[PDB]
Amino acid sequence: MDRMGANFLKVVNQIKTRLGANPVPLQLAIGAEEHFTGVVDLVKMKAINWNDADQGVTFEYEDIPADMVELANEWHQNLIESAAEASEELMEKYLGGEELTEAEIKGALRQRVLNNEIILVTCGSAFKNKGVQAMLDAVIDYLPSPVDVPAINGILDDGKDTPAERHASDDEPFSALAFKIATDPFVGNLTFFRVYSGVVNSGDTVLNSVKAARERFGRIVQMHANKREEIKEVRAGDIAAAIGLKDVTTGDTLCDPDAPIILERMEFPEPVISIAVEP
Amino acid sequence: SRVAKAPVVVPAGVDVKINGQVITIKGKNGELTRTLNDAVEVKHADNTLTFGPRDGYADGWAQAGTARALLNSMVIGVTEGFTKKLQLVGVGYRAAVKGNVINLSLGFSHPVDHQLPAGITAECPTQTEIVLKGADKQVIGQVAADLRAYRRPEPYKGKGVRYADEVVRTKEAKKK
Amino acid sequence: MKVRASVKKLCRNCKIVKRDGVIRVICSAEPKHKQRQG
Amino acid sequence: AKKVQAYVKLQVAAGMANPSPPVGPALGQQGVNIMEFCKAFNAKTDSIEKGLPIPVVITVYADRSFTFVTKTPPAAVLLKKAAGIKSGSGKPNKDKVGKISRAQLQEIAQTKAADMTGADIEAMTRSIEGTARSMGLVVED
RNA sequence: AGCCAGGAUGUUGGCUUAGAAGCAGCCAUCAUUUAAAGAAAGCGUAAUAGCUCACUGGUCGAGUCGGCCUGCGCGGAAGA
Repeated sequence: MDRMGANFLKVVNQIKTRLGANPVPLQLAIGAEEHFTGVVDLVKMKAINWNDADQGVTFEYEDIPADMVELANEWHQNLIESAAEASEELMEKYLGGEELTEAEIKGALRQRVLNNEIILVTCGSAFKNKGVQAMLDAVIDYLPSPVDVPAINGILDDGKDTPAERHASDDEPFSALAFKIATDPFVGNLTFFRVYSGVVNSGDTVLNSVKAARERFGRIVQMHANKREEIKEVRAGDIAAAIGLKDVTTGDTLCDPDAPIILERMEFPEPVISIAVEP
Repeated sequence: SRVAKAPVVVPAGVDVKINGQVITIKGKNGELTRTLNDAVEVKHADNTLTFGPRDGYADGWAQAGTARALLNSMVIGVTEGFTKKLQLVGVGYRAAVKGNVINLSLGFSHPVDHQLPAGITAECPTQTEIVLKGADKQVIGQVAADLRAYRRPEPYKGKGVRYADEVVRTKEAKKK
Repeated sequence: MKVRASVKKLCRNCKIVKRDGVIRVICSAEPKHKQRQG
Repeated sequence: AKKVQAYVKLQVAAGMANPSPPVGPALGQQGVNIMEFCKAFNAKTDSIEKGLPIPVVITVYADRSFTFVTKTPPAAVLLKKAAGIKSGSGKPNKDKVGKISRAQLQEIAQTKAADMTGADIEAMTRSIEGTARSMGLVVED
């Protein structure tokens, strides 16, 4: 969004033509892409000043500037439409004229992310440090939490189909999944696994209950995506390295016995292009 | 000939100044004069202009055959005008008119703003469409073709500056 | 403009006009069919 | 009827619902819902035993409209429907196999006489004799 | 020679039909109407939709066109 030909209103209104979705954007644009200084958040109706030097400094919020006093007018009225047709209860105060505050509208739109009919769009620059400090506050209010979602849903081991919503807190049997299982010349196999709920201690007979194998839980290590930091006590929701698995496949469980059990491998791919390596 | 069977009818609203070889046409919005060659015999006879090739210059059927086509365009150019629209197809390329100056967003490290001479009232409805208006048929092309020569039609994408009625022939990569 | 001693009217719509004295042959869509000498 | 916009007569055996895209660009000319030309003709296609190419023409109109003319199958494929094989023209004047007299040719011309104003009876008779000689077929009465 | 201008329409033109559907190529090489149309020239192209040649069917309303022979001319023609 600091480039030529970068029209914000075109692309979000191009999704309604090609992708066929319903995007209603929120953070609009101020500046002719080279003297660009403001990103127009429309709920609080505030433009944000960014850095000039000293690569990250300011977050200065001001009002809507005078050069865009009418485009903020005709686009805020479509924002406050987006709760009257999200929940049925905001239908009668769009027309009655109860005030549509910043805090009231998000309580409907957050429930519009569990069905995913609208996506929330934001223009800005990553590299020019214009928008990155803005983009974080929507994540806690428009992206869902592991305790706000439907949690771990184990079904059974065999038989009928009883899908069971388990708890997202620490008060459940342990559960995780195995993915991004990288390698290393130190210990051999590594993982980038994420635990959904429950707490594990250090040292466990973690099995892989889909393929009938016994494994033991070694010294777990966390990263800054690069550096070895030994995570001993893994809390519910961290992402770490389930180390020392003897055999492990794509997406099987990491679970103590006498507990719920998953058995799920969906969309196993097909590597297509085949070249023959020779020594 | 066909040109000898082609006389031109001047209408009311455009005045001729026949000082023999030098004709200065007093028109609607300008003064479209051409100082022709001496291979012509000019006469605004009654209303419809009649011409003639001079003796010795018997190749003046060509040299006044230019002239018969010439002055017809001049009396209709000073009054009505030429719409000469150009189509800017360039990634991040814009066009905007101010006074008599055109910007050229042309993918360079520096802007190109060239001033355009008299006989031009330029306009720009958008960043990709640009009007040019003028009275001479020569000047309505000469200022247009200079822009097009700065970025010729690229026959691998369709990139470039191109006329409204001009249709390029874009090819395909075919190797990689 | 390719040069060769022979200007042969090759493409189906090939104009020929004598610009400056040296003949160069004018196609429409084919740039490959344009010679200049002879 | 109409003029330089569009006029092509192309349809093949109507047992195939899909528009068969050596025909498809004749349906890919002026913006049709291809389901409409599938739903127009099938009300009368259940009065036939399929297997022969039946022809229709396309003709167009301003906004999104179109039209089409139904006729009977031509006698050229009716020559090679009775003869068993659909393609006999390997050598025209060197093959002498297969006879049908004029009586078959006129009764497949009454269905032309009850459908179309050209392709008349007596004039086509030499060309239904002319499509016989190119295929290498004989005729006697 | 240009602007209107139908490209009158039997047909899918086979083969071998996977498309070789007038437009890859070998044998036929008729024409229902002949005041305008060939079982056919390229481009669009796997095939075709798009655009023409075909007759210019209606307008301009006069000359015009392709080759044979010679008088001379241009290119071909770059050196220390």
